[PDB]
Amino acid sequence: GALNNAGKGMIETNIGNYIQQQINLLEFIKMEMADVAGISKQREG
Amino acid sequence: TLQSSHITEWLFTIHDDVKKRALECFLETAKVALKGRNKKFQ
Repeated sequence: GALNNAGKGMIETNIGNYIQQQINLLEFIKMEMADVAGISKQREG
Repeated sequence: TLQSSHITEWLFTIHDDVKKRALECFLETAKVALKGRNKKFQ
């Protein structure tokens, strides 16, 4: 009876969470470079 | 906005130097044109 039921399947990959993780890491690394250089974000603008 | 103006002040500084030199080059050109029988300079 699953042939008249069970809905439609999805080839879903959770690549958005990976992308968000990479973006957050980029923000963290840029922040840490800013701090070590002694040049804050508020001090660039 | 001043702290951001610092980021581009180098472009502006080299631009200002180029402008000073171009005006000196124009001044020497005009000096040489003076001795060319042109009544505009009168």
